[PDB]
Amino acid sequence: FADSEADENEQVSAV
Amino acid sequence: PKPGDIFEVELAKNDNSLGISVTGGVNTSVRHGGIYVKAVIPQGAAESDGRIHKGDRVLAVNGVSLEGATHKQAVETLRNTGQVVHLLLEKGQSPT
Repeated sequence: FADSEADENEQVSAV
Repeated sequence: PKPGDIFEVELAKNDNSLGISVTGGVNTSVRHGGIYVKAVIPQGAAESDGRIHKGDRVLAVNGVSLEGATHKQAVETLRNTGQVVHLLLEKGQSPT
């Protein structure tokens, strides 16, 4: 399942 | 001077760091990488002093050129800072 290929991390940021 | 000129900011943490929001910036995006301003959050330095506005573009993070850096890399390197802000920007659209 996890710890391998792709996760969800392509959206929007602020700082 | 050309409109979309490259400049460097030398700032530091005051209220907090920046106060700005970002759009895109993933696997490639703008040019040979690159991250883009979405809009300014009216709570911080970017508003107050007046340094960055809508559609401005970033280049280097403390001297170093981010050739092909992803959104995760760009965001992580923004929050793993501390006090001081050295960066290089390219101006987006024309102010005046």
